[PDB]
Amino acid sequence: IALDIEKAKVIQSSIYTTLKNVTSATEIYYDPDPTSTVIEEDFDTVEAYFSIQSPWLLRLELDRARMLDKQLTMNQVADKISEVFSDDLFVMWSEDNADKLIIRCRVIAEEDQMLKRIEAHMLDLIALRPGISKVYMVKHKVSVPDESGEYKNEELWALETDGINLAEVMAVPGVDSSRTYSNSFVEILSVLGIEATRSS
Amino acid sequence: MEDNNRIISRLWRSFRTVKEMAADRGYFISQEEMDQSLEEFRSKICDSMGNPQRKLMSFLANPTPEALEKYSDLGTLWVEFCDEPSVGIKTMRNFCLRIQEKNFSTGIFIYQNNITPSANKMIPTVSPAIIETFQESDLVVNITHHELVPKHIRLSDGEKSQLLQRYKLKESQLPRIQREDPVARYLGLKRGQVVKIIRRSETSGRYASYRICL
Amino acid sequence: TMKEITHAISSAKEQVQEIIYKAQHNELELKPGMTLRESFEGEVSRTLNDARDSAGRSAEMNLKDLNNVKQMVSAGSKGSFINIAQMSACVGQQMVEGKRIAFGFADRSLPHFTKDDFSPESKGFVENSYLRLTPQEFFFHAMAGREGLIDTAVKTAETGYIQRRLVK
Amino acid sequence: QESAANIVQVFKKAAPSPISHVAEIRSALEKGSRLISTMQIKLYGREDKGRTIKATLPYVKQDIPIVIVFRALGVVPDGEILQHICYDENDWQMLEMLKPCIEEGFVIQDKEVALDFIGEKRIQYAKDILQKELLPHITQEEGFETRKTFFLGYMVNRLLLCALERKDQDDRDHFGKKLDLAGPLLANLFRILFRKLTREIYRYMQRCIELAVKSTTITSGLKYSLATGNWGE
Amino acid sequence: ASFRFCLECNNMLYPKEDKENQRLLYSCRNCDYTELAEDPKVYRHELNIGETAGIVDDIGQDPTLPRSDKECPECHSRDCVFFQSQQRRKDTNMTLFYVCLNCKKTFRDESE
Amino acid sequence: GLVCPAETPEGQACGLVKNLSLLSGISIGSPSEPIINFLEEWGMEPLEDYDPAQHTKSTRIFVNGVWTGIHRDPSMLVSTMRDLRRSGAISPEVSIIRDIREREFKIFTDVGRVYRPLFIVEDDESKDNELRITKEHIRKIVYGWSSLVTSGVIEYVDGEEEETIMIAMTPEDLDTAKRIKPTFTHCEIHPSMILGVAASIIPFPDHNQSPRN
Ligand SMILES: [Zn+2]
Ligand SMILES: [Zn+2]
Repeated sequence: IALDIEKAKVIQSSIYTTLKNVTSATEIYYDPDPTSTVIEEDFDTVEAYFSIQSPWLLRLELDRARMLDKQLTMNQVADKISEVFSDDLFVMWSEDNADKLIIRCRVIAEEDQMLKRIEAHMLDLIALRPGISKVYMVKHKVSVPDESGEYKNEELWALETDGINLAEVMAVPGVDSSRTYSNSFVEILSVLGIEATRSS
Repeated sequence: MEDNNRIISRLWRSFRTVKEMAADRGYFISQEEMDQSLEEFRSKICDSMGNPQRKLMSFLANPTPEALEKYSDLGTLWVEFCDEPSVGIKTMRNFCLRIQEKNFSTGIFIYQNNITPSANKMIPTVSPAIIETFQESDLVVNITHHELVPKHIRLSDGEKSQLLQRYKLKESQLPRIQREDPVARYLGLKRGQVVKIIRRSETSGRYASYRICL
Repeated sequence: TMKEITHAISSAKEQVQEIIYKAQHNELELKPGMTLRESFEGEVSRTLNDARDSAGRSAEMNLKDLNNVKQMVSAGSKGSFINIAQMSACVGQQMVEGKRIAFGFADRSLPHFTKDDFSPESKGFVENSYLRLTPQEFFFHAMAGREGLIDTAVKTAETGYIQRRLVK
Repeated sequence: QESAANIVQVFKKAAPSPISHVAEIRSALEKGSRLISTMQIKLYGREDKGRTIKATLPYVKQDIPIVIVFRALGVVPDGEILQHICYDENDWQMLEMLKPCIEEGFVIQDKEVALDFIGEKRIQYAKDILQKELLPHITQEEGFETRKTFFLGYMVNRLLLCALERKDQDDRDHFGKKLDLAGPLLANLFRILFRKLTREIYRYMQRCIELAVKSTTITSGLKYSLATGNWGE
Repeated sequence: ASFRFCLECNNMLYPKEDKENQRLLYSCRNCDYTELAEDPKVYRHELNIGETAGIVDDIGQDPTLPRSDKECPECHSRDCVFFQSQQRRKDTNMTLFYVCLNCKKTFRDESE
Repeated sequence: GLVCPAETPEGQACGLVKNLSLLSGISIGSPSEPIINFLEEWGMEPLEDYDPAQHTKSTRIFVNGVWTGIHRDPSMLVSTMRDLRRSGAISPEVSIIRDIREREFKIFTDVGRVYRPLFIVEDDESKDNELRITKEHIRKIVYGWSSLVTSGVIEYVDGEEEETIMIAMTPEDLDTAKRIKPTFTHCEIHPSMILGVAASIIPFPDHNQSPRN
């Protein structure tokens, strides 16, 4: 896979998007009835989630245009959230069709203090899709051996990062751990042996 | 398929790597024994559903017909894996002992996530023999394979005691290489051993450098 | 030719007024990795630059095989295209820290300007040629050169240190 | 000789720092001694962690959480404190910010304790650093506590006005906010002199168990400076 | 949000739960005062308010502002002044907000 | 306007040494009270007794960096002080800045504020749309610069006050040869005044590479 446009992306998104970057706002309402809300634009979202806790609520209003950029899914988003905390935090969510994306949830001695520390732990210690932010794609000039002998123009996509971790972004299915390269020579030496280090 | 389908694909590449290192170290191994496709691998070290059982992967290997020619006493090696994603000081004695008796000289445990501080504090406790520790997630890709990584090579205390006479060197005057160096480990060096590096050069074609291991 | 150029700046001016209208309407998408604002600049810059680039090129081919300045450039004994350009056509865009003349005055270049003027005549684009600058152009230009003089008076001895080290 | 004084400035402080933003104001009596002690109205808690507001006072070892600075001033109830900082009950954001802060000082409920936590012997000193050190311009008189309070309020305001992206970080090089010409120089210089003459004339008066003024310290002193280029004595 | 204080000793209001009856209360920890919940909303974070930044009628006397000859969506005049959001965010957008010398409206140029 | 853009030493200290334009001058140091008073008696309800909610959008006023109370409708407080300076009853050296966009009033007496002079525009033409100064004042030049100021025809604008004014370049205006040229409160005495002693002797400094000048 060299000039595989979509193959490029397929790796990009496999190498940093956080809940914090898709959330337009978050509020914590008082809803003591785990079978209906004190909120209108939420009703449906309850009933349609009982077929195929604490009275304290926490709602998140994610961005639409922001879910198309870094590309995301309520199913995923939450899926992640849920498995982050697990069996001590029941969470729900609407479906990509709606005109307002939302995520409700509750815990499981002073709860207004806890359900607020879990406010952050949600916006800054939870990833969706480390040290590797922005990741652009590029079409480079790579001279190469035509079968017929002569060298010829065979550009191939490449992913450039905006951060540096190697030991890890190396063993990823779809890369060539024989050509990867960070300008951080410090690293290269630590991973590939002083020699390769020198080379850098 | 879930996300466990990949925790296999890796344990496999990590495997082949081990092999390569073992043959490069100076042992027997067929190119095939390295080229065991992912397919014909699954059904060989798996149980029921589709999980791999490592306790059955570990193996031995020995000094090639050749290796005995430059290096006489180079003993036999033993590579081991473990299903305990946190192996400790107890499941240790099983390794520390298994060789101190069989009498090999080269131990190679492949800890998945990490060994206990109580554990490994029992390595240099069985000389002459020596033992090494390699993290899993660090052998997924053979590092030697890299573009920038030039070919290294060991040197009999003969080929060494030669370089020194041939260049009039006082050992210290020779470019060094770290004991905890990625490549140094890969070929399993020791404090006092030399290594000839041979890489491509846009000036002569090939240059021949040497690094002693401090 | 001095005319053919003028209108290569006018048209270039509108290809800016145009993308400014189309920005003051949110009618443009964010090129992945860049801010909606940043991406606005990225074009204005690439617009004025390409404008300026041919502005000069019109004169370059307009100077016969007798033009002395040309001669002193072909011989390779002094100056280049750029030079002719800034002297017979358009001086260019001024700049500091990489971005066209800032807003030192809340939302404006000089007090002689209307707030929020993101145009080129405000951000430091000297449309004039040395042969012909307007105060604004003349100023920005200075702020631009000023950055230049700066490092020629800084990189001068820090470069010498880095040198010294390599030696010792 | 070219940063002007008695003015409010707000600076953002780098990602690596326990402080988010901070506002300062360099103060000095335009005429009379002229102290060079500045006010720091910090804002801990980076743009994330679960965000207090503390300020620095002259001679105080550590820093104090704004609430106390108010009660210690003459404002003891909440909301009467938010009274000074925020000027629009319908600006929940800002107010929100303040919330966590109020909790900080919730433990000190009056002017007694207020001036205390600042360490009978200790309480008295507390006052001092407020009538002669705290935002010393405005006036160091006495019955104006109120005024300084509205400032420290206008300040804590300016802080937030930025930490909420409504006002940029203060332009450090906006020439308008920066020149001590000749005339002024002689001033700060003369004082340094006449003052040594002042306490000189104090010694002749402290020996007479019953003329003296060496008018050479103001003549020769002046010359030295002006001659070389070394102001200070 | 628009939270509340309390009569008696003008202070901050902390919330507590009406266990046995299931409903929200607000209170004080200086005295005893206690009032029911005004709204089920308690806290908001919001990761678009402040773009209209203080626009006193006198905003037609700040000469340093630009002049556009459009016509508000109501009074149909032709003397408007404008700018961009005052939200100093490197990621903001560039839409124009207009004020009219004949009303004090807030019409934009936006179209999405 | 205040400092010359070109004249400044190369290498070493460069930009740490500035020279004044021709028109620039420095403030000297006026008195505050004759203006503190002049205020709390023209709409300035003292800070001492303030109420944030009864007085919402209360434009707060500062004096030399001190907060001397707010004021209700200021639009006038403003165009009164400004009329006071132009007759010459509050030193032409003082600075007054109104920042509507924030609701505040800046008062500066300070000593060390660089300021330049400008023509006043004021749409004061019940005969059109104009510089208070006319060709009758000119040819009239017992008529010093002290009178050009005692008649509100020119103002001393420090850098701060500058922020809230709109300056017109060429008084007049505001051929295939000349350089292409692209609310006003003041006009520029002359652009060639932004230069200081040094450049003033340089011919056509507007035709050379700035770093050379
Ligand atoms: Zn109460
Ligand atoms: Zn209208």
